[PDB]
Amino acid sequence: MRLCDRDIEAWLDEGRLSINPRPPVERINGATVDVRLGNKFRTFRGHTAAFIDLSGPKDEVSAALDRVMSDEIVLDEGEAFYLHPGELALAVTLESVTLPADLVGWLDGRSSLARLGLMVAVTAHRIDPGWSGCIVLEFYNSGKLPLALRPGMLIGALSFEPLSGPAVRPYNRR
Amino acid sequence: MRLCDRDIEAWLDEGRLSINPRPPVERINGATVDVRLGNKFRTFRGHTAAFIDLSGPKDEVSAALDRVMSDEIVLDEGEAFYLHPGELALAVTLESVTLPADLVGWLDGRSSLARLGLMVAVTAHRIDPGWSGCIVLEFYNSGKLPLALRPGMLIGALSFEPLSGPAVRPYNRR
Amino acid sequence: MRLCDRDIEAWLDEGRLSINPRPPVERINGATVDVRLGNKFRTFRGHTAAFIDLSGPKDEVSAALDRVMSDEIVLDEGEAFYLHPGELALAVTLESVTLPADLVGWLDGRSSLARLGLMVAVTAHRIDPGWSGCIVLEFYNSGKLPLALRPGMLIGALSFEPLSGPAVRPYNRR
Ligand SMILES: Nc1ccn([C@H]2C[C@H](O)[C@@H](COP(=O)(O)OP(=O)(O)O)O2)c(=O)n1
Ligand SMILES: Nc1ccn([C@H]2C[C@H](O)[C@@H](COP(=O)(O)OP(=O)(O)O)O2)c(=O)n1
Ligand SMILES: Nc1ccn([C@H]2C[C@H](O)[C@@H](COP(=O)(O)OP(=O)(O)O)O2)c(=O)n1
Ligand SMILES: [Mg+2]
Ligand SMILES: [Mg+2]
Ligand SMILES: [Mg+2]
Ligand SMILES: [Mg+2]
Ligand SMILES: [Mg+2]
Ligand SMILES: [Mg+2]
Repeated sequence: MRLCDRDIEAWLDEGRLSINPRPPVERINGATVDVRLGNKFRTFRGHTAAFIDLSGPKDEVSAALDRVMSDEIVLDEGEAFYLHPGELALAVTLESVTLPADLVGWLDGRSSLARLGLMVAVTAHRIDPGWSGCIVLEFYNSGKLPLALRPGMLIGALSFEPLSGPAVRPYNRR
Repeated sequence: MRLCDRDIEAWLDEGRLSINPRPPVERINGATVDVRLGNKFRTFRGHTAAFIDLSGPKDEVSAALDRVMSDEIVLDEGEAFYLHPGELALAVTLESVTLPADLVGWLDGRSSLARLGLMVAVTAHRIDPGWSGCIVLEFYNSGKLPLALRPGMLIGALSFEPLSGPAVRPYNRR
Repeated sequence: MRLCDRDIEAWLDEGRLSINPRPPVERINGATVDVRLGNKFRTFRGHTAAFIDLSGPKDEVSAALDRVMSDEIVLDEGEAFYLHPGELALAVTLESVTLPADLVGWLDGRSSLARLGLMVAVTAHRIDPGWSGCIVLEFYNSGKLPLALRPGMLIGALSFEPLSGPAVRPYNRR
């Protein structure tokens, strides 16, 4: 059952849901909180590696993630990151988000951007009970033209769903 | 908490959820209402523009949407729209949908079509409290062959989730 | 309203949700049950067909699915399936899943894999009330390198949502 805008505001006020920085009324509507584009980007540089083995522990999958992804790319004031057709890029939300053990988050991308080819998780839109941090984003340009993204733009929408009870093993405790 | 088929039928009957035209019992099952393909299509013609700037207000993002997308394409009786591999196309549901301030919709594409490469929102599957209208669809052909789509085919599935309370700023009031 | 880990464990214990084989505590966390990669794969071989017509009954859409998809591919011990950039492949979960008429499932892919290009449903992540069986998976490699998948790896995450009441026409009864 999704929280409506007014109840998102309630859970924020009680300190049971945290979002930093806290988005104003303008960005809390219906059943979502708008989220923004951060300033840390990553792209592929595949030439060092033949493939990526996706089986095997987090450490292998994370070691791989860094052997083939570029250095962090931080954009100045003004600057846009251009995501070219058929490219997969990694980014991050501006907002940090902390969920309690009895809420689950869902990130939607924006539909108006999807229509121009911007694909955002997509595969895993779930923010877990106990998640605390920025949300890592994967973009895919499914469109015909390059898409310019600037830090601070609206990039997605969080909605929040109470669980049937507080989770015994939330993200933070494992 | 999703409405089951019987309760979708209830909310339709009370006039608290509206779907036009109203789908018969055949198309209301489990926790979804089947939706159909409309008859308004759009494709990319990128050659006029170098890129699309996705930051900046709706009007810019919508101005862009029309500078680079084709004219509306309306298909006769018989006719199919062929969505070619790697193409992003825009379409619309046959059904209009109106949600009240205390329901949120989710559009799924059909799994049997996804298996042949048909990707449908995907990024933003959320229909908001207060949404009233057709649902704009983005298709992406992730497969190897062209996919023929005909107006009237089943194209997706709506499910409906009550909010924790009626939303203070639903879509219609902003 | 999603079941938390403890309540997923409850519904499993009561025999109201079934997952075979039953995943241990390690794979039931927050609001999800981890699911694994099975051992039945399929790829496209498009050269026999010009297109696929996606309108027309299940039997046509399923006839098509077999005229253009390869034979079942079963991988030995050791073996990896390599999903190459821009390829759409079909697979299956290791676990069989049975839902009752008053629960709906959602499959997420894993975010750490999505970041390396692994796209999993994506378009239809919904497991219906009354669904009983393996879950068919479509993968898409949106990344730059090939991705190696091995049977038994974690491939996704199931979450479960009670309906507003038991569904009158669940999947099994139609
Ligand atoms: N695939 C979709 C998804 C949403 N919509 C509709 C339904 C929603 O109430 C609105 C807003 O969706 P969303 O917030 O993701 O779009 P914006 O880019 O913020 O305008 O558009 C649609 O027409 N087609
Ligand atoms: N990725 C998926 C999604 C759904 N399924 C299963 C689970 C659901 O109960 C059914 C129906 O899903 P869906 O309505 O989207 O598929 P259809 O094209 O209408 O047959 O198939 C699956 O095997 N793999
Ligand atoms: N697009 C996303 C999705 C999830 N996350 C966060 C939120 C979740 O609590 C975690 C776990 O997501 P998930 O189980 O799909 O990822 P793993 O591959 O299992 O580590 O990561 C994210 O940063 N970006
Ligand atoms: Mg919005
Ligand atoms: Mg998602
Ligand atoms: Mg269906
Ligand atoms: Mg979606
Ligand atoms: Mg996980
Ligand atoms: Mg999905």
